[PDB]
Formats: sequence, structure tokens, C-alpha cells
Amino acid sequence: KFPRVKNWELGSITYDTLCAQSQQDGPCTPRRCLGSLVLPRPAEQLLSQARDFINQYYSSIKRSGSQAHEERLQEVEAEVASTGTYHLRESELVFGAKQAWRNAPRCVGRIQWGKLQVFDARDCSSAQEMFTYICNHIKYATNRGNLRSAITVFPQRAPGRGDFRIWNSQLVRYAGYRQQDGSVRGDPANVEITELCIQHGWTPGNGRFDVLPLLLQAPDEAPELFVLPPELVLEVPLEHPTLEWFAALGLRWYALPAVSNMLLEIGGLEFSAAPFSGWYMSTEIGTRNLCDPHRYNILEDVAVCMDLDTRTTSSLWKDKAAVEINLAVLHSFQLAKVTIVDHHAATVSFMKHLDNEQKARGGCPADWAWIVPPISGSLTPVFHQEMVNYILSPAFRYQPDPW
Amino acid sequence: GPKFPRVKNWELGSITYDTLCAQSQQDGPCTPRRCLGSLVLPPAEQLLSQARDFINQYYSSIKRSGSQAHEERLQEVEAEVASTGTYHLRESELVFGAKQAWRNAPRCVGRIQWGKLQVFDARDCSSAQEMFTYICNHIKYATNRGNLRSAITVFPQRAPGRGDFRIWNSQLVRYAGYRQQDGSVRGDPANVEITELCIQHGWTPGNGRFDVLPLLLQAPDEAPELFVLPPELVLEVPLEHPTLEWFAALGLRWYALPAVSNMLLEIGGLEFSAAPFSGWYMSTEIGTRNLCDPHRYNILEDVAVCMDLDTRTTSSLWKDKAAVEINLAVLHSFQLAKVTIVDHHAATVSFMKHLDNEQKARGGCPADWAWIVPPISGSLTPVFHQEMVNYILSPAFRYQPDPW
Ligand code: HEM
Ligand code: HEM
Ligand SMILES: Nc1ccc2ccc(CNCCCc3cccnc3)cc2n1
Ligand SMILES: Nc1ccc2ccc(CNCCCc3cccnc3)cc2n1
Ligand SMILES: C[C@H](O)[C@H](O)[C@H]1CNc2nc(N)[nH]c(=O)c2N1
Ligand SMILES: C[C@H](O)[C@H](O)[C@H]1CNc2nc(N)[nH]c(=O)c2N1
Ligand SMILES: [Zn+2]
Repeated sequence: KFPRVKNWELGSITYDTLCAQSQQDGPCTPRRCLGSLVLPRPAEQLLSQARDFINQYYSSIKRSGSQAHEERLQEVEAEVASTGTYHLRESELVFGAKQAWRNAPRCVGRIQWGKLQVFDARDCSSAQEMFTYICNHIKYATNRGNLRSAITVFPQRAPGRGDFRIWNSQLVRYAGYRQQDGSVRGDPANVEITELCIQHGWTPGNGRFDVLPLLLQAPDEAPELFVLPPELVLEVPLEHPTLEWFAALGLRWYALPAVSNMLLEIGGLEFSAAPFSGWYMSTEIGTRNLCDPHRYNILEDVAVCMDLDTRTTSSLWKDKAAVEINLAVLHSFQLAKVTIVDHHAATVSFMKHLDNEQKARGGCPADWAWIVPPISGSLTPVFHQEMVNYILSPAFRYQPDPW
Repeated sequence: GPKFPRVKNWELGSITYDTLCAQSQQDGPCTPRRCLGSLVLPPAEQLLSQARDFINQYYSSIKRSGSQAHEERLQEVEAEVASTGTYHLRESELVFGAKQAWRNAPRCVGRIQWGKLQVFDARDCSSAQEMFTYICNHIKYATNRGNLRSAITVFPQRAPGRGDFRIWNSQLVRYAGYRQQDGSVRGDPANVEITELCIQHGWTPGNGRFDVLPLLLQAPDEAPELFVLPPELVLEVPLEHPTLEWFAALGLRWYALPAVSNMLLEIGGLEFSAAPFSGWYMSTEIGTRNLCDPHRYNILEDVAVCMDLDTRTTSSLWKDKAAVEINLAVLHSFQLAKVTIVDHHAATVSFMKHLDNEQKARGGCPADWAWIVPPISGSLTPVFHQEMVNYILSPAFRYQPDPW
């Protein structure tokens, strides 16, 4: 019934009762746990999801049962009955975006969940208008390096009509150019999107950090290509605090992590284009983006620069190089005065989050495998904390690639 | 396509399906509504079906499934359970079961070695004194002057209306944990209760950080008896660092042999409450968990201060730097001492090979991602990028309540 949740560093026990509010199935069954899989394998449906969200919204503003509540419930009921769908008021939408972030089991930055700038872009009719919105989002969120969490929401999906979509997975992404000799110049995670941009008329560069154009799509139209003004895109050159040779590597990363391919679901309504951004945790760049074998894969180069023994795993050359790389990222962002958080500070704030949420809602959906950082796992408090995972709505979801 | 879990590796792009999970007979803690995969500890009718299942497994592994000897063994087990309420395994059945339990263990990253396990039959054991003799033999054989060899020793099974054989200690080798007057702990905080239990049973305690605990051994329906291990039997490795010359002066050490002793070995519904087993260490167990956990030796700050690191701020990555060097010291010293050890890279690489062997051999491999991924350098090792399916196969090692 209710999960017993234990922290093994401190011996404390909580009991998750929030999970009882879950209405969507995850991938596990009693026969087998599939919690490490990255991706998932009528009018009353909409109406119940809508009622529940409205009920959540009016509860949040401490006005459940009131005249405005009862009335809003009928507007919704009448609109669905007549049209098969309905629309959110902006304030509701602001509440919904905030709750979807709050409910995101894989996010370690949820201490911040109540501080989210919400742009209503539901009055958008063309890819061109999507671009103006995206450009303003970037300017707002970047804020000269004093980063601010933000989401822009484009029109919801509608029965028998194509979706608004941003084709890129993030608003800022480095091109990955496939060389005929097997290798890849740039970011190999972005080969396919780079090729789509080229096919749709983009003239390609040939560096390792070429900022890609955005491919934007309004419903049932071919996507259009837009180059971001280079001044909107704040980047941080990487240097190391004591290893002067490091800056010679020419490494750099962009300040703004702005994710553009997820679908935002609120009250049964689906927003297929709703880019959001906050700020980086240093390991995203330092460990995953730069050291993952299927990414920039710079572990060996840095190791040689440090003059370690590559011939054997037991010299822990990989661990040593990785730590300096992460250190280069933290030092550099702090130097360039751009918001960033290290994995220790982040995980410590997440524990406080678990505690606030335990008192606020009786629990907190969390995916242990995603919350635990990719280096120095057990050196962080979250490693030793048991977590319960489940789907609450509003929620961010994955969705198929539009091509 | 197929109606079995699809399993992806995100580094390589490769896909497999787990058909093996279809053989699973026991429910884990998850449901469609919530995943509980990160929690550490979540009648003759019943017996016979488990026994029938294991016998089928056994004859399958020797390629005699459906044969005359298969059906006779089944009938023999049905009859034995019919007259005594339990039954007994043949020696080769015990050997197969023990190995299958290790093979089936989802949290073990060392399973590439599973077919190479020396099985010591000790189902003839009738006293605590004899358990000790058995245990000492195990330690000597397994330690092998540093060229470690996997082994398990199996004492008699749970009997209806009879007390269990139990080893009270969680390992055969454990450092004492002395609760101090000032509230703190000397030695290993993990071992406070077993330490106090030993003293309550007449052990005279030391006062070191690294006092080897006596064994508390229990034959059926008798009070546990106390046995001190002769020190030459317990191989230890003093820790030093290959370049940081001061590390040796910390006086840190660890023992060679990880020999877990509080787990229950289940085979065909039979329960072996006392069946200590041992392999060799992955270096992160000592370097990261035992030495760096807040609630264990907690030496991160000491080492960092010695390395002259800025421990006032998280962003200096002083915890990460110190952790690495500690782990490096564990590896270096074990190698120098010529004691078997595997680093977290070599271990995880070998586990990927195991997943590929078991894909071909059994159509999958139950695996607990949170335990398979090492506690430092996670995404630096290949298993991080590998999806895994977790489920309970039998024969199995299970946790069991503490005897007191
Ligand atoms: C403000 C500081 C933030 C920090 C430090 C942070 C940190 C992180 C990290 C490290 C991850 C793991 C991502 C990965 O490994 O690819 C993540 C995931 C995620 N974040 Fe946050 N995040 C922040 C803001 C936000 C905001 C503003 C939103 C939405 C409004 C959000 C929603 C999500 C979601 C839905 C995931 C799961 C992504 C997926 O499953 O692919 N986060 N976050
Ligand atoms: C041969 C070298 C071996 C290595 C390197 C190895 C490695 C490991 C590691 C690192 C763990 C994680 C334990 C923890 O973090 O507390 C583990 C767990 C485990 N191992 Fe292995 N292991 C080996 C041999 C064995 C053997 C011989 C057996 C039994 C016959 C075995 C059965 C288990 C079981 C049941 C677990 C899960 C323990 C638990 O859940 O508490 N292992 N192994
Ligand atoms: N700092 C932040 C904040 C929020 C983030 C949200 C998402 C992401 C990246 N999402 C995971 C991408 C991996 C993937 C690949 C294929 C299919 N699904 C997911 C980073 C964030 N960083
Ligand atoms: N190298 C090896 C080989 C086999 C091992 C088997 C078990 C263990 C430790 N088991 C986990 C103990 C921690 C714990 C505490 C409380 C409740 N559950 C588990 C190590 C092995 N190492
Ligand atoms: C297979 C495994 O679930 C997958 O590689 C996950 C593990 N944990 C992760 N955690 C984070 N933060 N990001 C990731 O991409 C992943 N990948
Ligand atoms: C809460 C969490 O499950 C717990 O800290 C686990 C995580 N993974 C682990 N992995 C291993 N190998 N050993 C452990 O003790 C643990 N502890
Ligand atoms: Zn699960």
C-alpha cells in the first residue's frame, strides 16, 4: 500500500502516500522491474483529467469548492461537451507548468520549482512567430549569465491537425558532422539533426562547436530554418584553475540548457512545443557531454595532457581526468559569471527538497538512477536515500520525433 | 515486436530482449503504479512445486530433461517429501544450485566468474565447534595466500521443528566498532551491534580501529559460541599510496577476503540458513564505501586535509579528488601485496561480457542497475549506459532476519 522509504546514512524513515495520487502506469510489474529503461516501450478521459487539474488549481490558490471553482468546472465541462476539447486560462497554465516541473522524477533541480517564468505563446500561428518567441525566451533566461528558469508554451495539440514542434532537442546544440572516414567532427549526439538542417538548406560549418540553426514547424507545414543571432547565445570557454595547458584544448560549452523536444501535458491538454530552460549542473557538461564515449569523448586526450598511464585501468586515469574536466567546467562558469551548480550542492538541495515535499504532499516522485550524479555517486547524500518513482500529472513526457 | 522487455545499450545503440524473466516465479516490490527498484530491503504443496522446478532445472543443465532418471528423481523427491515433509539434495544438485544462486544474483557485478565456484559440502556438520573448523578451512582455501579463490560452504538445511544453523556475523572478517562515551565510534560503525553482541557473550574487546571480530556461531537450539580466528588465517593489506608518501602514515588497512555469512541460500524450496561464501573485492567497495561513507570510516575529510584541499567549499571537488586517491591506494596496495583485486573499470567491462554470454545462454540476465553501477565514476564505466531488467530467479541468495 504505502512504501516505506529509508535513508541509510541517517537511519530515517518516511512513508510515501503521494503515490496513491498516481493515475498513469509506469513500466514495472511485480514480475520484473524496468526502472532503468530510459524511454517508455474518450471525452470522459479528457473530462476527468480536466476536472482533476482544475481541482488541483483551485486547491493551490486555497479556493476549493468556491463559486469561481464550481463555475470554472462548468466552463470546462460545457466546452468539452460541445467541442471535444477545452482551453486553459493563463494563470492555470502558469500553475500547470510549475507542477509539471515539480512532478518530474528525473530532475535534481526541483528545489527551484516555484520560481519559473512562464511565457504564453499560445497565440502563435507561424514558424516565424515561434522564432520571435524563442529568441525572447533565450534573452530572458540568459540574463547576461544570471540565469533564470523559464518556459514558453506554444499552441496545444488539436484533433486532426499537425503539431507545433521544435525539431531540435535543445535550443542550443553543437553540430555533429559525419566524416567519410567513420569519425565525427563535433557532437555525435547531434548528427541526425545536423543532417536535417543541411537537407533543409543550412550551409554547414566545420568546427567542433558550431551552434546549429533551429528547425521550427507550424502545423502541417514543412519546417523552416532559423539561425540564432550569435549574440543571443552565451558561451563559456573552458580553462582549468591550475593546469594552464587546458585552455589550449579549445573546449567550450553554452550557458543555457533549454530543452525543446518534450511534451507538456496539463489537464489532459497536450503542448507538443513548450521549450524550457534552467541552468546546468556541472556534471552534465563535465562528465556526460565531454567524457561519454559516444559524445565528445575527451577522457584520453586530457589524460595524456596530464601524463597519466593509459595502458591500464588500475591507475584510475579515467577517474583522474574526469575530475579535472569537471573542475574546469565549474571554475570557468564561475569565472565567466554564469549560473551553474556542482553535483554536491545540487544533491544537497535535492534532499532539502525531499524534506519540503514530504511535508507538503506526503512524498516526492524521484528516479534514483537519474538523481544520482554520474561521478562520485556515493559521495553525495542522494545515493544513500531510497526513492519511490511514479507518474503525476501535470507532467513532461517524451514524444516521437516529427520526422 | 516481441512480447518481452526490450533492453537498450545507449553507448552502442544495440538492442536485446529479455525472455529469461518469463521463468521468474517470485514477485519483486514493483507495480504498474510505482517503481520501488531502489529500495535496499523491500506447506508441502508449495515445497514440491519448487522442488519439482529445481529438479527440472538440474536435469536441463545436464541435458537429460524428460529422461528416465529425471522422472525417477522427481518421483524420489515426491516420495521423500511425502514421508518426511522435506527432502534432501544430491551432491551434484547442491553444486549446481549454489552456482545457479550466484548466477541469479541481480546485485552482483562479479558474475562472469559464476561457473568457477568451489562448493564445500558441510551438511554433515553437527556442532558449533565443527562449524568453526569448516569456516577456517574455507578461509584458508579461499585466501590461498593472496591468490583468492571463490568458495561457498554449505551447512545443514532448515529442518521442521529444529533450530537453524546460523552464523551471527555478517562477514567472516569484520572490524570491531566501539561505541565511545563521547558519542562517537572507534573502528567500523557498521559493526556496533555485532561488537556489543560479542562482548555480551564473553569477548574481551580491544580498542583499535581495526580489531578483527570473533565469530559468533550457532548450532541448532544452542546458544551461540564464541570463536577467535587465528590471526595468520586472516590476510590483511596495509594501505599506502603510490606517490603520496604520507598516506601510509594514516595506518589504514583492509582485509583480503570478503566472505558474506548472513545470507540464506534457497534451492528447490530448501533453505540453507548458514552458507558463507566469498569471492574477491572490487576496489570501490573498500576505497569508496567502507572508507568514505559518512556512516562508515568517514576518512574523506582527513585525506583531503592531507592533500591540502579546500574543504570549505563543494565546488573545489575535494571530495571527488580525495575519493579517487583513496581508491587508487586500495588498488596499488593490493597489487603490491599480490592479493587479488579488481578495479571498477575491469569489473564492469567483464560484466558486459557476462551479459552477452547470458543473452546467448539463457535469453537474458537479471540485474540491479543501482547496485551494478559503481559508487564513483558511474558513467565512466560501460554498465551505466546499459539498460537492465531486474527479477527474482531461483535458486537464490536472500536476506534473512538476524538470529537475535
Ligand atoms: C534550474 C535549475 C535546474 C537544474 C540544476 C536541473 C538539473 C537537472 C538534471 C541534472 C537533469 C538530468 C538531465 C540529464 O541527465 O539529461 C534534469 C532533468 C530534468 N529536468 Fe531539470 N534542472 C533545472 C531546471 C529545470 C526546469 C526549469 C524544468 C522545467 C520547467 C526542468 C525539468 C526537467 C525534466 C522534465 C527532466 C527529465 C528530463 C528527461 O527525462 O529527459 N528542470 N534536471
Ligand atoms: C569473484 C569475485 C566477486 C566480485 C568482484 C563480486 C563483486 C560484488 C560486488 C561489488 C557486490 C556489491 C556488494 C555491496 O556493494 O555491498 C556484489 C554483490 C553480491 N555478490 Fe558478488 N562478487 C564476487 C563473487 C561472489 C560470489 C562467489 C558470490 C556467491 C557465491 C557472490 C554473490 C553475491 C551476492 C548474493 C551479492 C548481493 C549482496 C547483497 O545484496 O547484499 N558474489 N558482488
Ligand atoms: N540542467 C538541465 C535542466 C533540465 C534538463 C532537462 C532535460 C535534459 C536532457 N534530457 C535527457 C536527454 C537524454 C535523452 C535521449 C534520448 C531520449 N530521451 C532522453 C537536460 C536538462 N538539464
Ligand atoms: N566482493 C564481494 C562479493 C560478494 C559480496 C556479497 C555481499 C556483499 C555485501 N552485501 C551488502 C551488505 C550491505 C547491506 C547492509 C544492510 C542491508 N543490506 C545490505 C559484498 C560482496 N562483495
Ligand atoms: C541505462 C540508464 O538508465 C541510462 O544510461 C541513464 C542512467 N542515469 C542517467 N542519469 C542522468 N541524469 N542522465 C542520464 O542520461 C542517465 N542515463
Ligand atoms: C538507497 C540505495 O538503494 C542504496 O544506497 C544502495 C544503492 N546502490 C548500492 N550498490 C551497491 N553495490 N551496494 C550498496 O550498498 C548500494 N546501496
Ligand atoms: Zn521498478
